[PDB]
Amino acid sequence: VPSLTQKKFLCDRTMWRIPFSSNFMSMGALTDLGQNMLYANSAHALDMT
Amino acid sequence: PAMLAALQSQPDWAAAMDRILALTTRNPEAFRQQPQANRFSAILEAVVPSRTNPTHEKVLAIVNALTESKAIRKDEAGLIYNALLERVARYNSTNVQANLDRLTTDVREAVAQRERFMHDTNLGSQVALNAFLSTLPANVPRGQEDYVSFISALRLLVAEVPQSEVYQSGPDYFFQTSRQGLQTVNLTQAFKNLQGMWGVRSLLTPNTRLLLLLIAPFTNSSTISRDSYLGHLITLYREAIGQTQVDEQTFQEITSVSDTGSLEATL
Repeated sequence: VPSLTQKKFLCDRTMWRIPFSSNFMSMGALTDLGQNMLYANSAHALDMT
Repeated sequence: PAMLAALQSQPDWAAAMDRILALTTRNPEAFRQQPQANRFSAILEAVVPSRTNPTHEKVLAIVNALTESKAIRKDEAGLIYNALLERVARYNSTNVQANLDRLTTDVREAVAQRERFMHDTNLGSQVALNAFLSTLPANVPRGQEDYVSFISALRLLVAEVPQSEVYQSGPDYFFQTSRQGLQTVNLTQAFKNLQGMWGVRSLLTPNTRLLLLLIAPFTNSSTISRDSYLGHLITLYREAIGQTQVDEQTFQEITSVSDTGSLEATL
């Protein structure tokens, strides 16, 4: 009888990251971008959804 | 004893504003390339240097001095250091925090005496001997006055062999060492058995013979003449020393050519 594929993606014990750098990568700590808003006593405000 | 405190702590500002400014020689293009985090954590240093607190350092510049001369043993500079710090962390003030500074910049400089202490052995060689020579009999022995030449050769020996040549006063009897090893310990209150032959022409216990053999090298035409025994022996001991040098080089040569062997037809 006809098929309507469903499809999922279990993942357990792993915390989705979103590393915050540019080439969303990992080239160190004090990651690229971060390094910018260093000295500059600047201030901001996220608001993810 | 200070740079050992410098080279145990304190990881400059001229060398920092000489590199950020790019005024070095080898690789001027060094500070420019670092991540823009470092270049903003080394520019705000040679623009407004951060103060320091030097106490520990120069206090560690005093401990490393004590334990190198000999007070506070090597294994106690963890109680001495804390005690000194806490004392100087109580009564501190421009008073003490300076009185240190002088102590630390003088103890490393007033080390010349210490150097002298080990360059004429004027710690246990001449102060002791020039004490023992004051315990000798009067300086007018009956027989001869070759006495003084011998007693001066003794001082010259002690002054020109810094190796150790310590002069103990191991109780009533002052005894001459020939080296820290001490395998020629001759008793120097037991040559009041030379205030006998000081002037004549088997009564010498080798102890006296040991002293003669010990100084002989440093005698020339001094103890002199055929002043008996004391004269010759000194000359014969010097002759034997020369022959011993000869035989020493000979034996090294004859054992480098190749077992008793040489030891027989050398001795």
